[PDB]
Amino acid sequence: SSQIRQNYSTEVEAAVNRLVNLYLRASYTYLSLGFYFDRDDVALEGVCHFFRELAEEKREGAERLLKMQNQRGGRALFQDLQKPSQDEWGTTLDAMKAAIVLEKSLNQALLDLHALGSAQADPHLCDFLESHFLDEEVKLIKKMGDHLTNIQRLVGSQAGLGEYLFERLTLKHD
Amino acid sequence: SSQIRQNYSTEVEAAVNRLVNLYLRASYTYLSLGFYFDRDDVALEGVCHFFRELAEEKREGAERLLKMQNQRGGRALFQDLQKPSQDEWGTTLDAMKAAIVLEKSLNQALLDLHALGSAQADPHLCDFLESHFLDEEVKLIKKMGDHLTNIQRLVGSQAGLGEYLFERLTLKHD
Amino acid sequence: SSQIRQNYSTEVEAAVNRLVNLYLRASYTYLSLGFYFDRDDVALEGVCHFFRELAEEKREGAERLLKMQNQRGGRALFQDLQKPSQDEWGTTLDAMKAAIVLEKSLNQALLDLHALGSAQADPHLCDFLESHFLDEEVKLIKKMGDHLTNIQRLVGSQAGLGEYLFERLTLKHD
Amino acid sequence: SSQIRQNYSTEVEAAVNRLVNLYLRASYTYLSLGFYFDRDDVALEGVCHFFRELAEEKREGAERLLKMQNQRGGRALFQDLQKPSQDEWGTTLDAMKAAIVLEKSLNQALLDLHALGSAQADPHLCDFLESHFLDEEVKLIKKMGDHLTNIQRLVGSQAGLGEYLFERLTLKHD
Repeated sequence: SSQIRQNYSTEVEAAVNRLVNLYLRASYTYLSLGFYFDRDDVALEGVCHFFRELAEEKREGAERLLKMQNQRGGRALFQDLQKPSQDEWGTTLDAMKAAIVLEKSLNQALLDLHALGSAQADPHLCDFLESHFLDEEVKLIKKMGDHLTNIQRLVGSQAGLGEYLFERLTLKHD
Repeated sequence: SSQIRQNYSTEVEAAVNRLVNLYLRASYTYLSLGFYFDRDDVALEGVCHFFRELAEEKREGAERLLKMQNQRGGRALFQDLQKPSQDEWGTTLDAMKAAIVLEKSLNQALLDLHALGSAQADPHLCDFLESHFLDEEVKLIKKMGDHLTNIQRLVGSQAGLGEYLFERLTLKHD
Repeated sequence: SSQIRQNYSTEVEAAVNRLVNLYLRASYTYLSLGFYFDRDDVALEGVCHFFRELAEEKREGAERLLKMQNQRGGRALFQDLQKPSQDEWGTTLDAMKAAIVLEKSLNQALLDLHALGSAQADPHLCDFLESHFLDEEVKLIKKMGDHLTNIQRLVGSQAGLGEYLFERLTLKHD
Repeated sequence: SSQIRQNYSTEVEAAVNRLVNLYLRASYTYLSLGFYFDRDDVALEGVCHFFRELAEEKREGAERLLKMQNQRGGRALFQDLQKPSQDEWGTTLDAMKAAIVLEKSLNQALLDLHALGSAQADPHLCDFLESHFLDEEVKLIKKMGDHLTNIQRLVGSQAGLGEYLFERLTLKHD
């Protein structure tokens, strides 16, 4: 195999490839989510920007994983990227709820990969996950949580107005 | 006693120690109030910041009192700090009402300490209180009063929306 | 419970709350230690500054833990803060010895919390502890160790002079 | 009397004149104290500078009182300035002890003048004393207290060495 490869199991290599596919699919979902809010009949610029920034970040997460795969002497294998689960994404509350379950899925896959790295006794992979993925997932899910609380507060009172103000004052002005 | 101590009664020294405990407990309450509004299910960043800035200011008020105690030749004695009276703080209106009674308590303790300094004929303590505590308490209670009026105005109309706008436009934008 | 909470056990949440209480009590002890050395009859400015900087750092350690608690979807619960174990702290050697046992206690609590995070298989908490608490504790206990060696060296020869020089040349000039 | 004079009693005017004489005598004592430590057989430059800075400050205290006397429509009356109580001032410990009793005397005279201003119901004089004399006296006596503690610490161990180090490291280097 690789002249470079040391202490890097085939189970972790396969799992890193599965996680690349997940981040790339997560990126594809956020592209869809971003352009839906750019529709003239949805028209919530701040929400479009929030999801297109996440699409970039998830694409960057996969590339980092691909760099790490090569560094360890693993081989990247790509699979088909499943289209997003929805074509239309409803309201900001609906899209934020879909985004938080999407993020909990990715965070579960990270946790599982870490367990595996621990079971395989691979400290570098564990180091890699802690440093680049674990805390960012925790901060992003807390951000999305905060946003779901605010959207519910607003949309509980007056829906159309609530959505506009949130986009205007939290996403276009924070 | 102290080679330094002059015209500094044991009644004032004991009262200054009681007031340090009160400011430190006030700081502890504001820490609690600040982190509650940082909860993903409360999520009102501006309100969290408003209370964490007050926690710092009250901690600073106690340290000033501790410096003055040493300057006068009094001895600092610390007591247990009682945990905050509540774990959950409700709404911004509820937390602002709790904060204003907390502040009126501290201002009453300052007034009482001043009476005592006057009764003990201690002009420097009276000078110290006037210069660093009395006007700041009056300005802060007037600020909190203004905020309670605005929150009631907003929450009288549409509660969830009202709270968001207040945090957005008075505390995150003033 | 929290919409945010994932892989965050109640055992760790409870232990994080216990550790916040410990850092806040550690901060309260260092406040006491700092103001004692500010007494006109102790008068060791450098030692006062050394302990008041630690009081701030421990307060900051607790706030970080409180931020992490919210990020993970845990709930902060505050307890009474026990007053410092002493009112008077003796000599710099006595206060530095008290400070190092205080710090070993906190470092043991960190170690125990990490064991727990490992037993609960919580990589993010372990990541959090390693990055912000573990190395700082090790560097601070080594600093305190170095200072105890120097104070003993000085106070072994000529006590009053030794203490002054240490404050003058290590703490006011290093 | 003065076309300007309002609510300014003859008791306060006389007491302000007595306090000018005291500050001017305090300044004269500190001049003596400063030049003694400039003697080739005493030769403690830092101590000389410490007392000559106090001589200037006390001279400035009297001039402020003289300005306030004119502002209130009182008339300044000067008396003979008694020479300092000693010609030689011993050691730094001896000179610092003499300086602290000198300062407690002046602070007692300030306190007495304030009582009088309160008894005469003269708020401006009380304001004047609080703002310019009372806190500075309290900070200076605490500084002198701290210095007496350090000198005793040093001179308790090894006298000649102790004095040199104090002048070198607290007064020439703090």
